Amino acid sequence: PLESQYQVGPLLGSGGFGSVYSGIRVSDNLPVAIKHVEKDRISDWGELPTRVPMEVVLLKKVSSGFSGVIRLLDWFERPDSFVLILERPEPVQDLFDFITERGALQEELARSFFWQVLEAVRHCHNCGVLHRDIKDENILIDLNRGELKLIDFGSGALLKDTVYTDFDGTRVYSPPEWIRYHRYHGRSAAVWSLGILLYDMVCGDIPFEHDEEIIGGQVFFRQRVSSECQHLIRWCLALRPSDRPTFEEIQNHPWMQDVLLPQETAEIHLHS
Amino acid sequence: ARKRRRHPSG
Ligand SMILES: CN1CCC2(CC1)NC(=O)c1c(c3ccc(Cl)c(Cl)c3n1C)[C@H]2C#N
Ligand SMILES: [Cl-]
Repeated sequence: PLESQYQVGPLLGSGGFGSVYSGIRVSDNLPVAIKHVEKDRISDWGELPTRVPMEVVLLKKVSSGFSGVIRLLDWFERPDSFVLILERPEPVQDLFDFITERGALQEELARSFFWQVLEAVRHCHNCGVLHRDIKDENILIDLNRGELKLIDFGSGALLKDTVYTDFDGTRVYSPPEWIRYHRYHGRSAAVWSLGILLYDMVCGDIPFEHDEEIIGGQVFFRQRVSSECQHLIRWCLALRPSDRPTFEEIQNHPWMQDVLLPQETAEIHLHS
Repeated sequence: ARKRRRHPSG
């Protein structure tokens, strides 16, 4: 019974998806996020060996001791919603607010964060899950441990090697082949979203707001960014999907070398 | 001066 096992606290956020609350598991005081998804807004459904939101299927597939992805601890069905119990880092800030408040991140910080996102996305792909909404809003920073967690699998799909013709993630992080043709492959589209994210980190906002900018193929840098970092970004943002790097190519890129450990990242950049 | 905004996932 849901209402017995968790103490609900303050609303943490809401939007199209539904609403999420701070909570604590009564059983042992573990911090949790309690996410309410309305059935009316669930577009994609999966099957547990039960009919659940695809989000629940994807979350279960990526569920593990690896911290890089949010863990689903439990879930419940109600008449008009599903309630998902997610583990909650404490203290936490999402990467959107962190960039808003701090501005453009030092490259050493951006490198540590971006590497950790790469590792988390690799984890998803290797678990057969495509996220489809990689953005700063969907990344939490454990501000004490300096560990990042990918959240929000509500636009995700099972990973496949053929084209996707559906998309409900964030348009400004979506690739030019989606804008032009309503078609993309999963991995190359993920790399584009990663390019947007890296630019966001080192410049303090995303490069593109408009469809014409997304398809235009020009990346103007508004901050001083190293040549090596600009190169990586522009490679991730190649207009031709097959010109974009693999995850291996990204992590082998010279700009990605000598990454900080998460605990060093907290010590140098987060503890204040 | 330039406005940074969240963007809706849909
Ligand atoms: C666009 N994304 C953002 C994450 C999303 C769902 C929508 N919204 C959040 O507000 C949010 C989410 C969170 C998930 C876990 C934890 Cl620990 C926290 Cl603090 C979360 N927050 C603040 C997401 C949901 N629901
Ligand atoms: Cl989430």
